[PDB]
Order: sequence, then structure tokens, then C-alpha cells
Amino acid sequence: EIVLTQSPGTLSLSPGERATLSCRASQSVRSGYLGWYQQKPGQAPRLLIYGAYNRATGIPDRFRGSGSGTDFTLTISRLEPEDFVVYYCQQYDRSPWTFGQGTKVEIKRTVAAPSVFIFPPSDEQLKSGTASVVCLLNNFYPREAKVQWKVDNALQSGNSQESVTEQDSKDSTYSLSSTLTLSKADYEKHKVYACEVTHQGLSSPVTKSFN
Amino acid sequence: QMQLVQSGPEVRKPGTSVKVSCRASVFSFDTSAVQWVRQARGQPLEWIGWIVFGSSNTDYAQKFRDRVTITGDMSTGTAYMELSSLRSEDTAVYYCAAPHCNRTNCHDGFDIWGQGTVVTVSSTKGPSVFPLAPSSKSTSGGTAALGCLVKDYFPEPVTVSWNSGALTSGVHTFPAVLQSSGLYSLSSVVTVPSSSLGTQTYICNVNHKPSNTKV
Amino acid sequence: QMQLVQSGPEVRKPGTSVKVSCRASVFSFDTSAVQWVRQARGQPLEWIGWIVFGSSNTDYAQKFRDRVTITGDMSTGTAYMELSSLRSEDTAVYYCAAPHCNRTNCHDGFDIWGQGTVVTVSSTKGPSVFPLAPSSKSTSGGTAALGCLVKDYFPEPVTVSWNSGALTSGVHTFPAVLQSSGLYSLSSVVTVPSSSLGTQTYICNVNHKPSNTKV
Amino acid sequence: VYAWNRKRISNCVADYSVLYNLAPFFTFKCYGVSPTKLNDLCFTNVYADSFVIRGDEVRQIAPGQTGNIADYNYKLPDDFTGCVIAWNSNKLDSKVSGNYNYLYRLFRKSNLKPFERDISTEIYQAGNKPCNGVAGFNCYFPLRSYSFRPTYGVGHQPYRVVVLSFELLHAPATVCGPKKSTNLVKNKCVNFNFNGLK
Repeated sequence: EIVLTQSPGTLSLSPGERATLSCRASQSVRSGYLGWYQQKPGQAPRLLIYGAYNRATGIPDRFRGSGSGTDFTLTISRLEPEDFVVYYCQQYDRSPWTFGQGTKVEIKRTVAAPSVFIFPPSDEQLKSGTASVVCLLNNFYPREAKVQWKVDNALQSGNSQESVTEQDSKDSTYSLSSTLTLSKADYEKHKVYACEVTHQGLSSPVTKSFN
Repeated sequence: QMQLVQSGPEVRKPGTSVKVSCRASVFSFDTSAVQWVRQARGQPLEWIGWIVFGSSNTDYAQKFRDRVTITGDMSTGTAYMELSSLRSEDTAVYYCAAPHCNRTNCHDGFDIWGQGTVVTVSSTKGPSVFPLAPSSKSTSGGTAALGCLVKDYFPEPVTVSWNSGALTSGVHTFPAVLQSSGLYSLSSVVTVPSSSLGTQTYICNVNHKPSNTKV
Repeated sequence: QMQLVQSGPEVRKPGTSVKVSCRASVFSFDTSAVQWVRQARGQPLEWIGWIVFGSSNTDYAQKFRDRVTITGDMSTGTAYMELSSLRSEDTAVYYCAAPHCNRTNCHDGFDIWGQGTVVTVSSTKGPSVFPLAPSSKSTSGGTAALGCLVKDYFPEPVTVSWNSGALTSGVHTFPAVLQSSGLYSLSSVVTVPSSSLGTQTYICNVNHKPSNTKV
Repeated sequence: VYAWNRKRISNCVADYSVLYNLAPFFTFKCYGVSPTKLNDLCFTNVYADSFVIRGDEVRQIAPGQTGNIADYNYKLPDDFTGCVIAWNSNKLDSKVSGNYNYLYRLFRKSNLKPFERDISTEIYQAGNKPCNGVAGFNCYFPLRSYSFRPTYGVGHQPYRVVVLSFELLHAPATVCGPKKSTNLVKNKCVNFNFNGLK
């Protein structure tokens, strides 16, 4: 079966520019059964470009398709931000129909500094028989962070999960949370739960803890 | 507007028969087709799963064609899809798609899509809320943060509100994650000035539809 | 219901050609007529501007017939109106009117009217909101007042809401005025009791369609 | 049904009375002729068709009928004069575990004119792209089977219909009707009616 290998993974630009994304294949496919689609996170997918030469109804006159034979590309006329979503490609020419990985586009901005906010466990949570340490990381542009807990100068891992939100509609930032779920057997002994924050924008490693 | 109606969510046991339908009106022209594509949270599409009403010619993928089957019905114009041997890897959203076709010729691409069907296989528990009162050491002057933790819930029809709904800005609700046991856990924080603390006291409000529990 | 559809608003430069249409179905009887009347904000009507489809017989006013022209078309049933040499005195709403006529005889008065067309000739800028926090000297006991000032805006599709829309009484929005530069400026106040101050703090919400800016 | 045969029996009279009465008939209707007095007319040529249809498509082969069989496999004009002859074949056109030996055209560009047989095995395009001799999305196969099985309902019974098309054109007639005879009474003054003389 024919597979799709999308080369551009992440490509950030500025509103008012031109972006070029491509979705090639391994072998040579027929240039008469190609279809581009647009899917918004939290909605239903729709058709964007069918046949690689003709546009669909309702689509603005800015999505121009190019490429033939083995390599295809999609050009944007003007980057007016209203479709900052992940695009996909489909080759419905052979019997096995396959798709691509995904091309996400984000907004480019200056590197900001994340804010550190640690929260100790609650009394009701300890009375219920559980414990959790929360370290909040908000207002950071680069979506590449790493947090390593320091529990009594011991590097802990595995029992830790992180959740990242999407971009806002005011400044296009991100939010990072980390919960350290631990039982009372290890909470009555260990008391220092540091949150090591290592970010590209922060020159000095900020680390907050409590007792 | 030409649209395709799809069924809602459904919870099943680890291994049973599931039937998802997609009713439409264009399925009475002896030339229409409908595909069944699966998409997980973040993962791209998986397969095609197409069927042509009329001259039935089925064609599945390599991993498929061993535990899945798709049937057709032209009397009522409703499609069907059966998937047996359900294991802990089908937790995704199923979509429906069918191109607009006439009585003699069809189009050259998929135009109309469906709505979606969420299928989750797990147990059920009772929701609970734990306080997340702020600390006196995290305050740096005019910048505070607080929230509420909700865990032990199989369904997540949860909406975050503050001050009995009298707040719109400063809300940052984190998506839900799946723990090792099988229960979800969300997170929500709010950024309020430190000067407001100690004067106006408020709490957090949650909502769970399958249990009708609010704090 | 027999109605006459008219085009929407349009912004032009100081001096160009403008075309306003008024489509209807009664304009295919060789005896129907349609008038073009202009009415400013507060000022009464200005002229007649009528035209008879068929035997073309035009008749304008004294100020007109030198820079305006009206044509007709019976194939599609849509009227036209062209006005050249646009200066800073045509900022008004254009209305359409046509009496119901049969295929052999018409009525004896104008029955059906149109919708309206707003034409404004100016530049464009970016909206802005300035605070209008209350003063401690204007309070007389249970009688307070506050609002928000919005200036520097060419279009005015502005709606005033308070408490994120959770307020209906005590709203007094003043109409917009035209400054000497060319930018508009509105005013809106809200009457709340003085006892509510210092306990429940709220803000003001605005909306601008051509810019999509909300505070 | 898509490839119907045609026979031309002529040069002698019609004596359709030794057909063992065709015990299973299920359909006996004459459009423009009476079954009582039908051999009293001389015809030139008589045509007959042969095909097999299902149970839920028997009333489709008639003047003034639309559908997929009456427009893509066999169609009759509005000016037709004849009877209906058909029988059931559920005990012959059925084998063990399904019987797949009959085909029929389902997809076509336009409808077939009256008295038109098409045996083309070309692919049909339902879009705007060429098929290029390979099945895809906008190219299907217009031929499929019928899946005749003995364990079925009365709407699956196969009906072999023979369509008589009596014709009398501008030439010596040949399909007439049969005649009888009496004995030879001699020595008596009586009436005689020979072939041409009376």
C-alpha cells in the first residue's frame, strides 16, 4: 500500500505572509484522485481541495494547489489567521486509502517567561487518604518544557503526568500543569517537594519548594 | 443544508458487538457510497472502511477484514457498522462521510461529513472535588492562583465556572488525562490579583451530568 | 409577503460612482414605478427621484438632474441609481418604494417600501476604550453612576452589555456624535445603587465587527 | 435479461393448443386481442423472446413502465398487441448453496430504445474522470449476479416470459390459423365449401 510522508511538521509564520506545505508519497500516484481536507480540533472535518486543481464551494480564493506526478504542495495567498488548524492529505487512487501524519501551524511571537506557582496538598485530600503536589507553569510562548521533581534530593519519574492547553485568543500563550500523585505512606516521611523549572527563556533555573 | 446525522456516545463492556449508524437521504440513488474513518485523540486517521450501496463490493484494510463488517440498507437509507472483539484500543471518535450523488452520476470528492461518535470502555465511579487553596509563599504581589481538583469520574461532561458564573476572563481549564486505574483527572486554575484576596471570598462550581452532583 | 429587497451599507471615497439597487417582482408589468428618496438623521425627505419602467420619462428636482442618473431594467426586474461627484453632504439613508401594480392597472398610492442603505464617506481608524470609574463626590446615597467611553471608530456596530450580559435594567446608551476630525464618540452609563459598590466588582464589554476587538 | 434471444416462426398457421396447457401460468393477460377469437386472423411473422426475471419484477415488462429493468435491459413501445405467456422456474433455476448463472445490466448512460439488445461489457463512469480501465471511486461495474436460491420467498421465483409479437406487414401473409374437415356425403344434394369454391 502507498504511504504518505509529510515533511513539514511544524511551521510557524506571521499573519500577512505566505506559507507552503507539502504532502508527498513514496511511489508515483495518479494526479486525479487527490484530496485535501481541513479539520478543526473539536469540530468535524471538511473538504478543502479536491482533485488538486479545483476548489470546493465556499472556500475562499486563497488556497492554491500545485505539484503533480509524485510531489504535491499547497500554497496560501494571504495568511489571514482564521484556519490555524492541522491539515491532512488523502490519496484515494488505489484500493488501500491511507492518510498523512499532520501539519500544524502556530503563531510566531517573542519568547516570554513562564510563571511558577506551586500548591501544597489540601487537608481534606490527606484526610481522604491521598496526596498530590501541583506545580503550575503559565504564560510561556515556547511549547517545549521539562519538569523534574526533586523529592529529598532524589530524581523521581514515572508517576508524573503533564497536560498542555491550546493557544488563547488574546496573547496566544500556553499553560502547563503537573500533578505528583503520591500516597500517605511516602508523604509522612518526605516533606521537600521541589519543582525544577528549566525553560529556554529563563536564564536562571527557577525552583520552588515548601515544607 | 445537506447533512448526515450520526448517533451519540455509547459505553460498552470489554468485548461485545457495537452498531453505529449514519442516516441520510442520498443513499437511495443506487450509486452513493459512505466511508467509516476512525480518529483518536491526537492520532491521525487509521483506515477507509467504505461501502457502495447497490453492487456490494467490500474492501477493508490489512488489520481490518477480520473482526469488522459493514452492511447496507437502501430501503430506509441508513448505513450500519459492526465491530466485534472490542479491546482497549478502540477509544476514539468515529466519523461519517458521504459525497453528494445524483440519480445518474456522482461528484468527484467527499463533500458532506458527519458529527461523531465517542466510544469508551471502562468502569464507573463517583465524582469528588478536592480543595486547592493557595499558598502564602507563591504570591509575588498582585499575582495569585487557585483552583479545584476533580478526580474519580468516568464521563467528563464538566464545565468550569467561578463566582456562580459571574466570571469570563482568567479561566484556564486543562484537558483531562487517563490514569493507570482507568479514572480521569482534570485541572483548572484562575489568575486573580493578590489584592482581592481576604476581601471577597468565592468558591468553585462543578457539574456532572450522569450523576447530578454539584458543590 | 410582498417586499422590496435593498442592498446593504457601503463606504466610498470623497467623489466616485455609487450604484444602489432595489430588486422586486412587480417591475415586469410595463406600468410599475419606483422612487428614490433620501432622508438624513433627523432631517426630513429631500426629493422624489421616480422612474417609470417602459416609456422612459425622467423628472428630477432642481438641485438634481446635474450629477445623478437613474436607469431601468425589466429583464431582471432590478432598478439602478448612479450618483457621481460625491461630497460631504450625502451621508444619509436611501430608501426604496414601489406601489403594487397589476398587468393592466396600478394602485393609487405607494404601499410597499424598502429596507434602507447607509452611505458614509470617511477614513478608518482603530477603536479604543477609556475607563470612566466613578468619583467619591458624586455619590448621594444609594445613587451611583458609571460607564465606559469608546472613541476613534468609523463604523458603529456597537452594543453595550454589562456583567457579561447579565443585566437588563438601568441601561442608558447615548447615540453617537460626529467630531470635527471625522471620528465618532458614543456614551453609555449605568445606574446602580451605591451600596453595591465595593462588594461586587464588574467591568464593561464592547464589540466592534469590522475589527473584532473586545475588552 | 440483458441478452434476450428472438425466434421467427412463420410460413404456417398457429396451433398453440398442444402445450400441455402450461399448468403453472400465474400470468395470462392479452392487451389488444381476445383469447377467445384469436386464430381467425392471418399474420405474417410472429416473434418471441426468452429471458428470466425475478418475482418482484414481473409487472415491469409492460408498455409504459419505468425502472431499472424496463429501461436498461428490455423496453417495449406503447403500440403493442399481444398476450402474456410466462411460467415459474423455481424447481429448475436453483441449485445447492446458491445459483449464480444469471447477469443483468444495472448502470448505463441512457435508456434503451424499444427492441434494442446491448451485450457491451464496458465500464461505466459516474463522475468527471476517465476510468482508464481500472475500478476506482468514480468507476463501477454495471454487471452483477442475481443470487437465486431455492430457500426464498414468492418475490424471488424466476419467471421465463415468452413475448409474442404478431406482425402483419405488406407482403404475403404466412402465419394463418388451422382448419377442420367433415366427411364426404355422396349422392345427396347438399352444400359444399371447399378451399376456394362454394
